[PDB]
Amino acid sequence: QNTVVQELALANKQLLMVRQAALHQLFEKEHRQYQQELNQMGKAFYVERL
Amino acid sequence: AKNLYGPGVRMGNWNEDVYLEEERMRDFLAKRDEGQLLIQKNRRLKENLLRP
Amino acid sequence: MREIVHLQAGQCGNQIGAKFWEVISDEHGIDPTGTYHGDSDLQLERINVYYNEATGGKYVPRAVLVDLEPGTMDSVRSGPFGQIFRPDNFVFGQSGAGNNWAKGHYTEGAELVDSVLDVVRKEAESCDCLQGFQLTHSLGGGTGSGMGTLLISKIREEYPDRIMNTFSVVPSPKVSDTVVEPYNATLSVHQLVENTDETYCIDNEALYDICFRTLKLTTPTYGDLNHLVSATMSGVTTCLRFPGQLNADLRKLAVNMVPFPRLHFFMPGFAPLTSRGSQQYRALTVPELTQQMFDAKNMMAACDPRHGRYLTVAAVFRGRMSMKEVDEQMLNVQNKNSSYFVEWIPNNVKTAVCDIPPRGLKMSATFIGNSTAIQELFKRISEQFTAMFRRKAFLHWYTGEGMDEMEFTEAESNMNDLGNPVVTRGAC
Amino acid sequence: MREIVHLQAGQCGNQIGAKFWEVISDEHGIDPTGTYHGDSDLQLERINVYYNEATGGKYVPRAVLVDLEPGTMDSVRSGPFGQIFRPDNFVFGQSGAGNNWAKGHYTEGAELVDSVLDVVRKEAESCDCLQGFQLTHSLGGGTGSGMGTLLISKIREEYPDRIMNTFSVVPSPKVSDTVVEPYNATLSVHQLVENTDETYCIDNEALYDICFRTLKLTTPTYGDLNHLVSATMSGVTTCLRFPGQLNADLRKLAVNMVPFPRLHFFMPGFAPLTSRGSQQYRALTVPELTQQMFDAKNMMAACDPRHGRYLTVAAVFRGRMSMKEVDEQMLNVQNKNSSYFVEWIPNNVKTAVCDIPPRGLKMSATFIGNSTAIQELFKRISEQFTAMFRRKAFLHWYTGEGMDEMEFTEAESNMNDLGNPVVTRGAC
Amino acid sequence: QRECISVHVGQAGVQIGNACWELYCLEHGIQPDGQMPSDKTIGGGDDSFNTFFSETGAGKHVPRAVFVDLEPTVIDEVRTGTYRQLFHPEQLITGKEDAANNYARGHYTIGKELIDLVLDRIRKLADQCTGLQGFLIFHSFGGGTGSGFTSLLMERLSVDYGKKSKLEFSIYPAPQVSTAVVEPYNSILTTHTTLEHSDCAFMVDNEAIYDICRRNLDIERPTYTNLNRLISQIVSSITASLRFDGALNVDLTEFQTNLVPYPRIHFPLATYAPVISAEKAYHEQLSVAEITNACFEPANQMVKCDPRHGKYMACCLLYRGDVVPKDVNAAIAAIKTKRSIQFVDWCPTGFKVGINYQPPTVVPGDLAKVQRAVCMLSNTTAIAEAWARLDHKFDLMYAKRAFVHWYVGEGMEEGEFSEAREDMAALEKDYEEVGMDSVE
Amino acid sequence: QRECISVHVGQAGVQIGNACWELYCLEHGIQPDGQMPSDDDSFNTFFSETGAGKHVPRAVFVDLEPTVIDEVRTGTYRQLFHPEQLITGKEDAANNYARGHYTIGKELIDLVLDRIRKLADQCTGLQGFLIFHSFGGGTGSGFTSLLMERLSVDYGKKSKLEFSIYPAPQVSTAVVEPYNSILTTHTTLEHSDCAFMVDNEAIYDICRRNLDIERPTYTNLNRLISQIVSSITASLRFDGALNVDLTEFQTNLVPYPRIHFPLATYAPVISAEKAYHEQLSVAEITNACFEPANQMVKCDPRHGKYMACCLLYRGDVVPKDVNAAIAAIKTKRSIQFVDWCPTGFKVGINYQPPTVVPGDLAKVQRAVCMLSNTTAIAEAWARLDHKFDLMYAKRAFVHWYVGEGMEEGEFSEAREDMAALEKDYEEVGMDSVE
Amino acid sequence: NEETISSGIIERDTGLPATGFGALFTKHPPDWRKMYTLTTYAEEYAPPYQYQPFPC
Ligand SMILES: Nc1nc2c(ncn2[C@@H]2O[C@H](COP(=O)(O)OP(=O)(O)OP(=O)(O)O)[C@@H](O)[C@H]2O)c(=O)[nH]1
Ligand SMILES: Nc1nc2c(ncn2[C@@H]2O[C@H](COP(=O)(O)OP(=O)(O)OP(=O)(O)O)[C@@H](O)[C@H]2O)c(=O)[nH]1
Ligand SMILES: Nc1nc2c(ncn2[C@@H]2O[C@H](COP(=O)(O)OP(=O)(O)O)[C@@H](O)[C@H]2O)c(=O)[nH]1
Ligand SMILES: Nc1nc2c(ncn2[C@@H]2O[C@H](COP(=O)(O)OP(=O)(O)O)[C@@H](O)[C@H]2O)c(=O)[nH]1
Repeated sequence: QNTVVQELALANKQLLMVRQAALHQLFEKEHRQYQQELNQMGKAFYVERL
Repeated sequence: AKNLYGPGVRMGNWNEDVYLEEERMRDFLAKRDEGQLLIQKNRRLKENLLRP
Repeated sequence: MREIVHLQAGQCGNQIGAKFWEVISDEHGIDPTGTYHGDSDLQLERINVYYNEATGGKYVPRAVLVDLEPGTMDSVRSGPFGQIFRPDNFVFGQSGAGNNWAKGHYTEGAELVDSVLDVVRKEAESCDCLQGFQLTHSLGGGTGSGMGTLLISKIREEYPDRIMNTFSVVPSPKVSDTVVEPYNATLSVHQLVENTDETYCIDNEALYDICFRTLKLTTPTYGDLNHLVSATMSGVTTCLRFPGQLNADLRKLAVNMVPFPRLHFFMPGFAPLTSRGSQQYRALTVPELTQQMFDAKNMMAACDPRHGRYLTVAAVFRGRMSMKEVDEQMLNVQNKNSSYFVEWIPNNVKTAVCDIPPRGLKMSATFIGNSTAIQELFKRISEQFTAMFRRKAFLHWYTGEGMDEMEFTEAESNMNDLGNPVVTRGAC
Repeated sequence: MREIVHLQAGQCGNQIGAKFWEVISDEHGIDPTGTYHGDSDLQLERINVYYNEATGGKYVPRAVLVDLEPGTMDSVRSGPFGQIFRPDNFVFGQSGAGNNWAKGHYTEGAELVDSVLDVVRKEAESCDCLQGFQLTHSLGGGTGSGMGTLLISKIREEYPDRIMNTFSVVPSPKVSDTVVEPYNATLSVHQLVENTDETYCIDNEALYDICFRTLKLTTPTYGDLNHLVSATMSGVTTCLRFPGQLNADLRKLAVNMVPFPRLHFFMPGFAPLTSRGSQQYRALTVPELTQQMFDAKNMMAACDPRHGRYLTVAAVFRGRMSMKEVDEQMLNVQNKNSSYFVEWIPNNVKTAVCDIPPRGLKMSATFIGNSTAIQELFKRISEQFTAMFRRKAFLHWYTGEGMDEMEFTEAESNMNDLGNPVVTRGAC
Repeated sequence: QRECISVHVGQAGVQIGNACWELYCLEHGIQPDGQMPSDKTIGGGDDSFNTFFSETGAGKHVPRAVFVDLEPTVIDEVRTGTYRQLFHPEQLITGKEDAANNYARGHYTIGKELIDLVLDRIRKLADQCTGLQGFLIFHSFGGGTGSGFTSLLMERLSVDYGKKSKLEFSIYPAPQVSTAVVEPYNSILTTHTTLEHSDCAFMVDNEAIYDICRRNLDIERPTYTNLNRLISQIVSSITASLRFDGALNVDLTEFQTNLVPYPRIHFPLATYAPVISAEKAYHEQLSVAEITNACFEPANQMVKCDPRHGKYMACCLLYRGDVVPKDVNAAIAAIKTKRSIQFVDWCPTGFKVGINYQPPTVVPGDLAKVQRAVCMLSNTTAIAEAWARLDHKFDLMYAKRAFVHWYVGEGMEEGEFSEAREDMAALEKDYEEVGMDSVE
Repeated sequence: QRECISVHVGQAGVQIGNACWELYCLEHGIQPDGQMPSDDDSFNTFFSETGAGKHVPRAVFVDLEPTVIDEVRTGTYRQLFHPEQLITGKEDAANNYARGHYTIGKELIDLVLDRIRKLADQCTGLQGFLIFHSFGGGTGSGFTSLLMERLSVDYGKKSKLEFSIYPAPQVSTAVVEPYNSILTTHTTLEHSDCAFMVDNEAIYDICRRNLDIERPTYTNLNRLISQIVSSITASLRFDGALNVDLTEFQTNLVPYPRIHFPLATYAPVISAEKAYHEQLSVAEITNACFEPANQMVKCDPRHGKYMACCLLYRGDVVPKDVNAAIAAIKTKRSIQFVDWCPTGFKVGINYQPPTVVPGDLAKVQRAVCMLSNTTAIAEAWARLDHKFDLMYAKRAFVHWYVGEGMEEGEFSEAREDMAALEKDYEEVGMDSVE
Repeated sequence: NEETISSGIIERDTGLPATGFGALFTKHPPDWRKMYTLTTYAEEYAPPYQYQPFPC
């Protein structure tokens, strides 16, 4: 049971990394398409010294 | 003595600690791939004898 | 690795360092309970500089607290970030302070220095490469002056190879909070000349003219005023806590910043500063940061730079920025204010930058200044000392406490013999 | 077909044996339930060296788990490779050694050695040509110190033509894990010298040196510390189980490793050892294997061989390779370090090549060395013995069990008659 | 399998044992009624609880001790409190007449009505005892019961059980503080007759634990419960390596072999590490080196004797919890390097190491929850100062026959007073003989 | 075979080498993991090979302080570098020659020398040491001077080239930087076979003007330095017409044995969307190096005489075009030579175009690295001489140096050596009259 | 927990490559327990010319 608990910890960390990678990809793609549609509308995001 | 530093803390023998954690995760994922790891290992009996 | 031990003496030192520990805990990610809750892995990069650990990832600050009055101890303990400190580091004593340098130095103040040095000794032996000690104290008054300078002396005797930072608040010209502030200030700076490696003179009036002329606040209290002190204490020790191009720690600052060993009294500064209404109409950039350093309305020591030539100027930036900007900006400052910068030290400016700026800010910077302008502060303290000394006033409670006549004249002579170089190098 | 019975006593012996059976079950392909799950027939070809065959494909070790106090042998059964040993070779008793050589050699240990002999003899005819026996034990302490040497003696007179290898944990310079280690290990050595054919001194602080500044571990556990012992004791007996060119057995090793019958005290080393962070960057080749092997850094005994001349040296290499690299590296190290090698014995390194690497590695090498530097061990234990024997302390426990002063005297005399010859061969 | 019998004598011994078996029950998971809620736990599988608690068909975990006292109301407190159902009715032996703080009444006159019943009980507990490792004797050198009934008990147990191990955990008379006037009589006349019959006797004091609770546990107004609950921690660090598993398995017979160099000198000095008070323990490191140095700091000893005024003759360290041997090595090397731990010249190997993998369990009380601990027992020459001072007390009290009549009219002859005094003279002679360095 | 070992001392050297290995991994085709993506012999020169296919570098990242090595070994290149030569101290040298050379020099000189020996074991031909540091900070002065003493003792027969950051004559970022520069140049004059001086003012001006980067930072600066490195040590990387090893540099660049300070310049430093609008011809790449604006230290080349200059052409360059460009250059009356060196050019041709890192510079078909040992570097030395004279006239900052291990006379020894070097420069620059 | 490991999906589109430089982890260097179990005799005493395998 001790090494099973260690194994649950490792599986938690593995799904943490893969979920973080997918979430980062999704947030980047969402930001890109939001900027695209705002440029279609006539506005844009403000980036520090853009 | 010293201050007995923990994980993530970059003070001490942390480089070998983080390589050891990479090795532990690395062996755990090898066990994921070859399917002998303990997270299933009943889980074809554990629920297949427990089916209502 | 490298560590700093934070000593705090006196009520003023205790409050200033408690607010300092609040600022450092907010910057690093340690909650009031002590458990690390940050957002980036790089906040825990160099957590050993201010925090020792415990069991379970609980980071206790490496701070030694001392005073003669066990009420400021309860105030710090009952503060918001109060239950984070070591309870054995709360070195109190059931006695009186009575803002008396004799009573804090030669007597009941020195009756506790053995336990204080025991705590400091264990905190220094529980390290590998200690860089030094920073003590927060009040130059005028007792405890922080009285036991403070004695503590500087014993720590300097035990460890002669570490940097002594002393963040001290000097007495103000307009107002005084204690009538024996000139006495305590002279008897404290007499020890501070030949002991500590770098001081930080933080005057209250110059600390607060910031709160008018830039911050435009109406009723700021000391909880607001010590935050600028905490911002500068965080900004000085930032390249040894966070990564960045062209790093600079305390001892590199000291060697680049102290030309002669007695001339180590600095004026501090923190300058991404503007009022709440003027925040949105500001053009936050490295040139305006440099200008807000070098304008004489932002610094925390009541000493005019146009009253004396600058010997050395250190500038430790925080935030992602370009290097040609800051190099050309401090060169342009040197060229524009050519007469107010010395000629015998070409490039009298030490520059440093660091990657991550403080939270809630995009670029910040701390300012360290050694000029001949500190002669005004020391000379005013000397004039007020010779005013109170030629009639032997407020002195019987030094002599009855155990202090003699002749080293009052030694302290005043050391004051004048420290005023002598800081006026000879004004005219080379 | 040649066979080794692995009989071991004591807490140290049982834990080292548990790690050894884990290591050799790994190398031979037996999972903890006792079934053979391998990939090549080379594992099963010589499975009858450590593993007896039963019905159902169950391979049971030829192990004799022995202890006076059944606390840690029971944990060996509870260990990972626990359900593989015979229940019938779990010989034990209801008493305690009490780290006493007297209460391992002249009391209930002698009442239990008859049952141990019954087990070992019963295993001995399940053989065709048994090569010999391996005892792993701790000289400093009890159980294996007295009753282990009683087993050594009585097994030596019952079978005199079989090779005995004893991997002995000698006492250590800086810390002793028992205060009667000087008595226990000296009285064990006195029985070791006219008995055993191949002793291997294993020091826990030498293991500390290897695991701290070669392997670079932060929490070196006894699992890894006995795993190195398991690695070297699997590496000495390699060609007995796997094919190759220039195969070597244990008697093959002894005749090529001992000058004289009493001078059989070795000091081992297993050395493809690399830190976990530098494993990918390691460039495993014969010259760097020989450098790591002949460095006075990876030795399992706490004696620097730069203070004494090697008498003979063996290198048991394993792996598919061109072996002139081994030959030229032996000749190169012999020519480079000639002051550390005796001149009256020429060409004093044996090369022993096997074809199968350890499971996980690629090319390995096990060192055996009969060094003059083993004299420091015996001189240190002589000082330790005579210091606590001159005042006759910690000794009534010894005399109450049935021995007297003259046996201490004879043990000391025999262990200084160990001191004389290795010194006169180190000084010609 | 590997089980030892506890014996507790007197008020002091019996409520050593009350807190001791509270801690034993909450270490092995055993409920106050006598059962266990569920197995499949590291504390209560079989091999750990078999050491103290026996079994029964109806799940009853009956103790292996004897709670003997010559007077009631303390045994009655035990069988009236929350542990009424746990202890067996004959397992708690009570008399009907207090020993009156007299060694003569403890040994010579009212001992014979109870020694046969006590030996019958101990014979029974030894009959259901497969491998008897020894007897743990808990008593004081003070009052009459612990002074005299123990003095008779070691004699009878040596007559019938001569080869067995006997580990005393003795309450020694404190340097200054005391609870009686005839403690100088009782301690001397008890030690004189138990010196030849006790195998090893760790002496723990009261004023030293007073200072320990005052200084480290941050409690200015504590009682006997806080006093000897720490002794329960001591015994739970002594006799635990045979209960659980660990790196080094130290045995009960190993303590007497490693701490007793000579037949009469069998008097170690006990101390404990983490003694911190649960609002102070989590702002410190509590590393292996620090908890090792805490034992050897000259203020954490649990008997008021200064190790600087003497030389160590043996030291055993019992490490407990998530402790690593390779920090153990560094800590012991560091404590050997510095001068103020001055060992004698006839044991450069003067350390024993015993490591247990079970973290210490906190009782509901004042000690902190820690994952590391060490109990250190040192046999040293520094106890000779306390013994000579006790002899000074005895000589000042005996020079004009104070309280002699109570002892002599009870059944004891007068010559035992002179015989115990010269026994103590020989004891301090042996202490000063083992002191100086070898010159031959 | 034709390998070189790089030693990176101080933070300047560490991040310059970070940019260098960033360039080298994509130049030779190695992913930052260290594994070649596969589908020759070139890989040998800076990368050793270990087993499975991984190509570790022949560098030693040595720094007296942490966090700079730590950025590397926790960054995107943590798997390429072997952790044993990533050698860190525990205490910053703090801008002191004394603290970089005496007090904490002996806690790490044994480790760094042991790792130089360990890297030199698995090498057949030691062509030289490439050593990356500054004349600024205490580590980058003191530890490289100690390394010069020890490497001259242990490897005296091999070449050693230093690629040093020169202190900026206008801005600079320290107050004791002239002290450290003059002291380490004194102590490394006799041990440096050839020193290449690159200056932050000049790289700033180049980035502002030719790369039109108005706010450059130190990654761009070290990248532009890394282009110089990869251009100079490329003929023993790849094959070409006239391949030059470091031995031709240690035969051709130095007429007089203590004058070993050439200045090295680049060409196509143009800015990505800018050079569609001229040819980038061989005339361009030869003329732009001799223009007085791409000079990588702030010395005026018209105020000096070029003694020897090596052009290292890289890419699709026909040697006819370089010969035509040399004929065009040698009729200039503003590029003045000495009279004792009639042939003053060393040409080298390499057949591979420079590879581009994702960033500022653009990949072009022609590039050069120009090495001229002009006499105009005497003005650069004289500026720091003037600075040291004013700082030493009243013992400024002398106690930090003296109380940690200096004797007072080393400042005078450095002044005497620099005065002698100025005399040697004007003596080698004066025209023949006999 | 124990009952949710099959629920936790691991094969999503990370965007990072499967194996190579970036990835999240490596798969072959973890555990290459399988030896080089191939002797000198078997390696270089192989059948020189390939032959049909083969009595009564
Ligand atoms: N933890 C703890 N320690 C005790 C307690 N009672 C006594 N002690 C110690 O024990 C010593 C005396 O107790 P005893 O020797 O048992 O008293 P007694 O044997 O019953 O003697 P009398 O009843 O007076 O005949 C005192 O000096 C205390 O130091 C207790 O109740 N709890
Ligand atoms: N390209 C590049 N140049 C740098 C960098 N850091 C510093 N420099 C140059 O080096 C000078 C001072 O830094 P260094 O000499 O490297 O300081 P150091 O070698 O780390 O020695 P210490 O200051 O004691 O730590 C500056 O004037 C810069 O011109 C860098 O990160 N990249
Ligand atoms: N910046 C700052 N200054 C303070 C604070 N509290 C007190 N001071 C200053 O401390 C000076 C007096 O301190 P002092 O009497 O010496 O404190 P003592 O050492 O405990 O006696 C006053 O002049 C105040 O200006 C604070 O919270 N922040
Ligand atoms: N290498 C190794 N040594 C051990 C281990 N366990 C114990 N030892 C050594 O064994 C010695 C004590 O063992 P001992 O008390 O004699 O056990 P016993 O034989 O059962 O009495 C100590 O000095 C340890 O160094 C282990 O697991 N591995």
